[PDB]
Amino acid sequence: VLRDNIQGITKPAIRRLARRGGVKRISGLIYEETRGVLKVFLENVIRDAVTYTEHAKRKTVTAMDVVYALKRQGRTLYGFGG
Amino acid sequence: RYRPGTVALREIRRYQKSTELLIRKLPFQRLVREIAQDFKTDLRFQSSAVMALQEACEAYLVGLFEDTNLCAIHAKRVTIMPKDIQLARRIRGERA
Amino acid sequence: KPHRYRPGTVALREIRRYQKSTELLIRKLPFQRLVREIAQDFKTDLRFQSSAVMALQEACEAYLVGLFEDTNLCAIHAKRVTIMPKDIQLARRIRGERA
Amino acid sequence: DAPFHVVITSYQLVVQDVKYFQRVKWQYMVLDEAQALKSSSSVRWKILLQFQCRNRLLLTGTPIQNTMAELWALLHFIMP
Amino acid sequence: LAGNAARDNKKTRIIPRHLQLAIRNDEELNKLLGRVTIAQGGVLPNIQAVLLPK
DNA sequence: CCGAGTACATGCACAGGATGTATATATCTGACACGTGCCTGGAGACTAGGGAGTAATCCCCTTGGCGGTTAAAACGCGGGGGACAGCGCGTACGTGCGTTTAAGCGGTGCTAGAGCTGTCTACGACCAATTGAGCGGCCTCGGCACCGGG
DNA sequence: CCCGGTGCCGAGGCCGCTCAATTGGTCGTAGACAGCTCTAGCACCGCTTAAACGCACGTACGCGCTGTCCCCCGCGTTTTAACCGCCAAGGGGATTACTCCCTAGTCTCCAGGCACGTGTCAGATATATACATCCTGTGCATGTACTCGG
Repeated sequence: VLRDNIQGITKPAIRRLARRGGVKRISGLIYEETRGVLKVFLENVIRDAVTYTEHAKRKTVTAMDVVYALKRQGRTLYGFGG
Repeated sequence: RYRPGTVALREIRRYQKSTELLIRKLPFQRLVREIAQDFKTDLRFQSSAVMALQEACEAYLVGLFEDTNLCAIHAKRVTIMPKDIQLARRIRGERA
Repeated sequence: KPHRYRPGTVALREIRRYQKSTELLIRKLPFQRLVREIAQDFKTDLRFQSSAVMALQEACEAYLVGLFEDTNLCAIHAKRVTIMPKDIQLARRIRGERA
Repeated sequence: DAPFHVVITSYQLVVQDVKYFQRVKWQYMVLDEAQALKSSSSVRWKILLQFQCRNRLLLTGTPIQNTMAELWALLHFIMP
Repeated sequence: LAGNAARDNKKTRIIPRHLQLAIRNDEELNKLLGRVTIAQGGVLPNIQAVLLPK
C-alpha cells in the first residue's frame, strides 16, 4: 500500500501515549492533531540537530546533536550523553 | 457481576509500570528520515540519536496529553479535544 | 429616567482604554511599600533605586496582564465570561509555575 | 472452521462466557445434576433457554415431589 | 532518596526507576530537574479522581 | 356483611464457591563487579613574579522626611445578566471479534566516513606607539503634553 | 474623537578631551588538509507474530436547553492618600596607598580509565499458592389475599 510516514503513527500508539498521559476518553479528531503537533516537534528538533551536523562537516547525525537541539529547545534529555 | 474492564485496565497499569517506547521503532525512524531529508539530503542517523528523538518526542506527547487532559477536566468533560490540545499549547507558549 | 449602560459595555470600554494606553495601573507608593516590606523581610537594612522599583512594577504588572490573558482563555474555554481562581490555577499549572 | 463436537462447560463459565457461547449453535445439550434448574427465576434457566437448540437431556435424581415448582420448571423448560 | 525508594521497592540496587521515583517524589528535585527526562525511569503512577469508576 | 385464619407468595440474610488479585519463590543470564598491569594525562609541590581589589578618606548627589491639593479609592444600591445545576436527546467513542499487515529478530554482506594521526602554516594574542570616535557637558529649540470647543 | 492654540523640558546638535581603536611588528600554535582504517551505519531477506485495521453495537458522555438565584456591574456620593515641591545627610562613588592571592614554569609523583578476562549476582521473566471480594443459591420468617364461618 501507499501511506504517509506521518500516518505511520498509529491510532493505538497515540492511544497508549494518552493512557500514559492519564487520558481515559479520546476523541476521534485527537489522533490527526497529535500527528500534526508531533510533526511540528520533529521539525523543530531535527532542524537544529541537522544544523549542528552541517556545522560539524559530517553527513551522519549523532545523538549528541540531538541532545544539544533538545538543550537549546528546553527539551534537554539525560542518558544519551552531554 | 464483577465490574468490567478487568484485564484491559490491568494491562494499562502493567504497561505503565513497565517502561518502553510506545511508538513503533521502524515507522518512527522512517518519519525521522523523511523529515530530515527535507533539511539535508543523504543524511545518516545514529541508533542512539533516533532513540533519543523517540524518547523526547514520547515524553513531550505524554506531558502534552497530561495538560490536555487537565483542559478537558476544566471543561467538565472526560474526553480530550483538539481545542483542549490547542489551549494546552497556547498556554504553554508553543503557538499564538 | 436616569441613564444606565448595560453590564459589560463600560467593561469593554475599559478594555479598549487600558489596552489602548501604556500607563501603569498600580499605584506607585503602595507597591513601593510592598517591595520594601518583602525585601525588608528577606534582608534587613536594604536601600532601593527608583529605576529598580519601577522595573519591579513593570515586570509585575505585565506578568499579571499575561496571566489575566491566559486566565481569560481558560474561562472562555470553560464557556464562562467570568474568570475564576480555578482558571488562574489552571493557567499557572499549564505554564508550569505551580506544576 | 469448526473442528470440535462435544465440549464441557462450567456453570459459572457459562454465565461469564455466555457472550461467546450464545454466538454458536448447538443441536443438543446434556445436563448432569440438574437440580440447579429448580428455580425458574435464576439466570441459568433463562440463559439455558436463550441458546437455540433442538433437543435437551437432563439426568438427575432430584426429589421433584418436594416442591411442585421444581417439576413444573423442568417440564416447562423442555416443553414451553 | 534513591536508596529510600529502593528500600521501598525491596531492591538493594539503585535502578533508573528508583532514581525517577526519588527525583519526582521530591518537590525541590522535581523543580530543578522538571525539564530533565530520565531514561527507563518511567513516571510516577497517577490516576485522576474523575477517571475513577463509580 | 365482617372478622378470623390458612395458604401462597415473597423478601432478606447467611453461607458456599468461583474468580480476580498479589506476593512469594525459582532460575539462568546480561551486567554490574573485580582483579592485572599501562601509562599518560593529571595533581600537587616548590620558586619567582605580577596585580587587582581591600581599606581609609572625602567630596557630592540622590534618598527620606515635612505639609497641602485635589483625584482616586471606597462604600452603598439596585437590578440584571451570568453561573451553576437539572435534564434529556443524540451520537460517537469504547470494546470486542475477525482479518490483515508490517514490526521485531538477528543473519549476512558492504562500504562511508568519523576518528586518529602526521605535517606544515596563516592567524591572532601580545606588546608599544599614535590618533581620532566617542562621550560627558552644555545650550538652544521644537514635538508633543495639555487643554477647551465641535 | 478630532482640531487649533500655547508651552516647556526633554531631544538633538555642538565643544572638547582621552582612552580605546588602530598601525606596525613578532611567535607560535591550533588548525587545514591529506593519509589510513575500522566501526557502524546502511541494505536485504526470511520465519514469527503482535500489533494494527476494519466493522458491529450500544451505553454513557457531549451538548443543548431551561430555570433559579445571585454575584458582580454601573452610578452616585463620601473619605483617604498619592502626588508635587523644599531641606538635611547618608550613603554611592572618586582618589590614593599597599599586600595577600593567583599566575607562570618546571619537575616529581599519585590516580584514575581502559583492554581483557574472570566470577559473581541482582533481578527480569513466569508460575503457583494464599487471600479476598462478591455472585449465586438456599432457607427461614413475615405479609397479603381469599375463603369460610358466625
